[PDB]
Amino acid sequence: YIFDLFYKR
Amino acid sequence: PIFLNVLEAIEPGVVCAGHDNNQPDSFAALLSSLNELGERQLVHVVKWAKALPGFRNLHVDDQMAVIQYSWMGLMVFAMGWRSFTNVNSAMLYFAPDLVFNEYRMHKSRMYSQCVRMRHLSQEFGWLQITPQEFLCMKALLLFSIIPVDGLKNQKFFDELRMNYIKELDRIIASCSRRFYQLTKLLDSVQPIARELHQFAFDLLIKSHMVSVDFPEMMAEIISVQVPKILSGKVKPIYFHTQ
Ligand SMILES: CC(C)(O)C(=O)Nc1ccc([N+](=O)[O-])c(C(F)(F)F)c1
Repeated sequence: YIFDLFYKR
Repeated sequence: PIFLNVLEAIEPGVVCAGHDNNQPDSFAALLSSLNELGERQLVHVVKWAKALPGFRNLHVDDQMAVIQYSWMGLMVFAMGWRSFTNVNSAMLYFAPDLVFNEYRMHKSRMYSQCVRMRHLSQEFGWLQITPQEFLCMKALLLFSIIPVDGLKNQKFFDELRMNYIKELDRIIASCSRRFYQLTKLLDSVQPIARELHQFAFDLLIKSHMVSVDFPEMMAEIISVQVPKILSGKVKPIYFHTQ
């Protein structure tokens, strides 16, 4: 979800 | 002294709970701040870990995984130094704007767990824990919990963790006397971590009804990764058994 997104910013 | 130069150079700053300190100590308001604090302090682990000596050595899924699990244990450990260093261990120094008093300890309904945290905070004291000793134990804490099926590459991981002991082992180095104590403390962490992990999870389910606000990412980690731990899928690596 939203953690893996935080892992490309 | 290169290893150390790094832990401190990467070492986060002071995160604020962003808390309306005017509102009286309500179970909802208190915990709707801790949730943001969880969130904010999580962002900061995300960034801190990314910069660890050979962190990008690990698998990217493993990287996320280890952070997702450790997150808590770290926040607790760091928080206890925060309390120890800033309040001499009198209260629980979560953020500048969220210091926990007996009454706040009681009002969040987290009293037992706080007794635990004031406790381990008290330990930094009773054990004359150096900052270079604290920093090292905290880095190492990231490598203190795994899934039981193992990581996408356990190999490259075990490698990592093993060299984070030799490091703390070098930072210590009749040294064995000290060693034990520190590995002991580093264990006291997980028991507590798991208690908040349980507290947090209970909350998430009933948050709909106790009016306590979880950020999107907070709920997700608690909804999808924390259960893994609670269900015994993911277990922490203790030094001594226990
Ligand atoms: C989301 C849940 C209840 O708030 C939670 O883990 N609380 C929380 C929040 C922040 C911090 N912190 O270190 O600043 C901690 C704790 F690590 F002390 F336990 C717990």
